[PDB]
Amino acid sequence: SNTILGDLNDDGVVNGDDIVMMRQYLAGKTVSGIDKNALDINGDGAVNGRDLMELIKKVSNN
Amino acid sequence: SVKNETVKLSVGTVSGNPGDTVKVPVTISQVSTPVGLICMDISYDASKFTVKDVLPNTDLVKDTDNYSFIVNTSTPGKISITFTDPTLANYPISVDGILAYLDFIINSNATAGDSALTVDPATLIVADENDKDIKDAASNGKITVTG
Ligand SMILES: [Ca+2]
Ligand SMILES: [Ca+2]
Repeated sequence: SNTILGDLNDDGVVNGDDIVMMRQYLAGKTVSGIDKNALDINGDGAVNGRDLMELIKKVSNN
Repeated sequence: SVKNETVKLSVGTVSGNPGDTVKVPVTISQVSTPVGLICMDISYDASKFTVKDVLPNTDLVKDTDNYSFIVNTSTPGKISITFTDPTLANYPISVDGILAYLDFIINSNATAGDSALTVDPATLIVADENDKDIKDAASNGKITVTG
C-alpha cells in the first residue's frame, strides 16, 4: 500500500533518506526497513543505478 | 546524445604469476556529452581470481565523499560499477581517462593462460546529467596468468 514513487522507507516523503537506502542497497548492503517493492522506480524490471539516478532527480525537482 | 557519440568503457589487461596481486584499469573514452551516469558489469573467472579492491580514479570520479562511485561484488564472478553525479550538474565525467582500478588476487593453483574480463554489453548504461541515453560500447580486458 506504498503509493509514493521513490519512498523506499515508506515514510510518506521522498528525500535523502531514500537516497541513502538506494545507495546502500546497490552496494549489496542489508538495508533494514527498506521496501523492496519501491526500488524499481522507472519500471524497467531491474534495480540499478538508473533507479538511483531517477530518485536523485525526483528529490531535486521537489 | 545530440553529438550521437559512442562512449566506450574498456577493461585493461595485466599479467601476473599465481598468488600475485594484480591491478587492471577500467577506462572511458570518446566522451563528449558530460556523463552523469554509468552502469557496467565486469565478469571474471572466480575459480582463478578474487576481487580485492575496486577503487575510483578521483582525478576523474569526483564527489566520492557523497557516494558517487558504488561497487557491488555480491555476485560470484561479477563486479557491478555504478557512477552517478549526486548533484546532477557539478561533477560529470567530461574527458577520457581511467574510471576505476580493479585489484585481483590470483589463486595460487591457477593455470597459466588468458582469462577474459568481460563487460556485459546488454547491461551497459551511460547517460547525461538528465538521465538521457548516451550510445555505449564495451571493450573487454583479461588477465594473463604466467607459468
Ligand atoms: Ca521516504
Ligand atoms: Ca529500474
